[PDB]
Amino acid sequence: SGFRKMAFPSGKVEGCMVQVTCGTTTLNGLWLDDVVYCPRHVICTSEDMLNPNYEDLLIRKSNHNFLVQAGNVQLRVIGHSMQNCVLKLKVDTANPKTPKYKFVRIQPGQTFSVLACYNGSPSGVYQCAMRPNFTIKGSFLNGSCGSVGFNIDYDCVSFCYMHHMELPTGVHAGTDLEGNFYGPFVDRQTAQAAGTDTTITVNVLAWLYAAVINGDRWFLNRFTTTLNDFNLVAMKYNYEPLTQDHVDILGPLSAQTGIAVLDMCASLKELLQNGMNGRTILGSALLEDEFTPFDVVRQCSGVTFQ
Amino acid sequence: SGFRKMAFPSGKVEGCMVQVTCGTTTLNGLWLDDVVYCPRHVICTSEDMLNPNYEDLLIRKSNHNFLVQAGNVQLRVIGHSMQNCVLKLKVDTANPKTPKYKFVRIQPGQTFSVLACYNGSPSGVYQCAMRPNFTIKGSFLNGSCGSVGFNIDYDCVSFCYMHHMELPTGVHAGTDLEGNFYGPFVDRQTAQAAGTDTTITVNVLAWLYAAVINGDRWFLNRFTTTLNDFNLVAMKYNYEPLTQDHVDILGPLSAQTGIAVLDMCASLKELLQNGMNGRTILGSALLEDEFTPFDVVRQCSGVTFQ
Ligand SMILES: */C(=C/C(=O)N1CCN(CC2CCN(c3cc4c(cc3F)C(=O)N([C@@H]3CCC(=O)NC3=O)C4=O)CC2)CC1)[C@H](C[C@H]1CCNC1=O)NC(=O)[C@@H](CC(C)C)NC(=O)OCc1ccccc1
Ligand SMILES: */C(=C/C(=O)N1CCN(CC2CCN(c3cc4c(cc3F)C(=O)N([C@@H]3CCC(=O)NC3=O)C4=O)CC2)CC1)[C@H](C[C@H]1CCNC1=O)NC(=O)[C@@H](CC(C)C)NC(=O)OCc1ccccc1
Repeated sequence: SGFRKMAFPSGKVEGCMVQVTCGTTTLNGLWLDDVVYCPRHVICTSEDMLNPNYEDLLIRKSNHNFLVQAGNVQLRVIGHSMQNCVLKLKVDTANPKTPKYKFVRIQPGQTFSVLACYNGSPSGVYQCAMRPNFTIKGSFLNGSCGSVGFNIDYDCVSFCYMHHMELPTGVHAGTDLEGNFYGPFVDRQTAQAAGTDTTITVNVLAWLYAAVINGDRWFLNRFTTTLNDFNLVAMKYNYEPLTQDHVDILGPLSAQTGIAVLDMCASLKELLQNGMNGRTILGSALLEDEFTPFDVVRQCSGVTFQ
Repeated sequence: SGFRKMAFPSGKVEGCMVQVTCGTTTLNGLWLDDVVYCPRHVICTSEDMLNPNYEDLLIRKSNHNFLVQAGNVQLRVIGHSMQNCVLKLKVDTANPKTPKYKFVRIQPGQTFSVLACYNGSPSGVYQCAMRPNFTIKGSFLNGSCGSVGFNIDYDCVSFCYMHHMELPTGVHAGTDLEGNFYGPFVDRQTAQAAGTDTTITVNVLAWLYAAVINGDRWFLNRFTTTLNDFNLVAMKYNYEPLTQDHVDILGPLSAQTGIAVLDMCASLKELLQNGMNGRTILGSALLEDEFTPFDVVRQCSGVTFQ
């Protein structure tokens, strides 16, 4: 038993990380087949980043202005092009460790693993949710851009995130692997607001179910509620509104624990209105919203990867 | 910026995981050079585990009673022996993906990465501390035994943990890779007590320093204290007593933040005595003790692995 924030094994993605240098900027790139993907802002100087004209900047760059290194081997760059906010560097060699993979654009509230890298060398792995406001709360230092996020379905890596920025609030922003930002952000060093950060209500409910499965139960009260009633309390606390879709997704956990979803809502409502009274749930003193229903089922069925 | 519980990249350890079956029990083994390490209780039936005589049980087992599988390839077992609570299975093939590695026995309060596995297939990676009472709080289901914990120093994997058991309190227990349990536990299905679980005071202080580095500062008060004075307050809250060794270890963070360690102690003391007043620190509503001074420095310097 027990329940922890857990990242996917990172082996398949480690084999795809490289170092991309242009001028004096170095960051990470993702090397799949004969293409290297990295943030287009590799082409910027510190001065450029205040207000870049990427199209004009890229025009000054040739294939040979891009240095790609895998360990100690230099890849030859035979083509380059800008897709939205990502630069695509064509090389003369297919990565012999390319896993089976997809590019996917994930939905708010979904989770994924980040392999944080510096100089194209993996540093560490942690779990992130795409928050409702299209930021993540990660751990990113200078040189970490180009680090990716991903999910694995058995042997298929689904890439969903590439790291580009930190906002003034200290949270993080980035693109899918087609170079389209999550959220209303742009790859420019200017003040940018993410909206109000709402809580992923369905995720909190899954975690409460997880808690019940791991024997955490003080919080289970004797009330039930309605979808509309709970949601009037959700909005007050900046919780995402709950839908029958969400109820159905929680269906397996509800069916396993024997707790109707609307009963768990009633218990969550009282949690929201009365706080935790200095207690903890699965080892936390606040309500956790970065575990999907899938994340908890995974960790109750013992799904493995190959 | 930002600060997260982060596991080491798991690629080098993934290549060492195999499946070990004996009779009808299946669990994980670690395949390094031409040896496979796994918990000796692979040789037990469900009935055996109530009171096993391992020596008598092992006597009935031959080399051929052990099935070792790497993916779909069966390794041939040419020798077996019991070292403490681990079984060592000699095979006719050296693992071609054996990384550089060490066996180390870690100290209480230190941290390490767990690669949770089932059927010799990696499932996920998370970070654990060897608590002062020699348990860990992990996420382990049936079939997860033989999963290992490790640290990486650049290219060297230091193996320090193999998973064996869950205690009645829901926490986890296991051995070093020489098969010696951490703590007073035995590989038998009987009620076993870990003592009082104390908090790793030095770790909490490192995390408070991390918080300061990431801009969390309400908790910084105007008091200082003495080592003996703080420790009189530590013991009351079941905190580990703080020593000049601990002070020195925090020296780099103290020197970077400009906060004397004893000032941080005074702030921690008031945190302990007055609680958090519904506030949070680095996104948590309680005091975190599973980040070592090394874990926070790592995440402030951007150390990478190769
Ligand atoms: C992600 C990636 C990124 O693009 N950068 C760019 C800046 N930086 C690299 C710096 C490092 C210092 N510097 C420099 C570097 C190098 C040399 C000289 C030099 F002056 C140099 O010679 N070399 C190599 C190696 C060293 C050497 O000796 N010889 C060489 O030839 C150098 O490498 C200039 C370049 C790294 C970051 C970040 C992600 C941030 C969030 C997470 N933490 C972050 O910093 N950059 C951005 O996000 C940035 C994108 C722009 C809009 C284009 N925006 C941003 O987030 O800014 C706000 C911010 C920044 C930091 C913290 C908080 C907020
Ligand atoms: C770690 C490892 C471990 O050794 N075990 C042993 C028991 N279990 C395997 C079971 C599973 C059910 N069962 C069985 C298995 C298989 C077949 C038939 C069958 F009846 C079978 O035919 N096969 C294969 C595959 C299936 C098939 O169709 N054909 C085959 O041939 C089978 O595999 C009997 C064997 C898995 C666990 C755990 C770690 C615990 C902590 C973390 N979660 C845990 O469960 N075991 C222990 O820790 C245990 C060690 C003993 C002291 C020796 N002690 C313990 O923790 O017990 C208390 C406890 C247990 C669970 C939860 C909480 C507390």
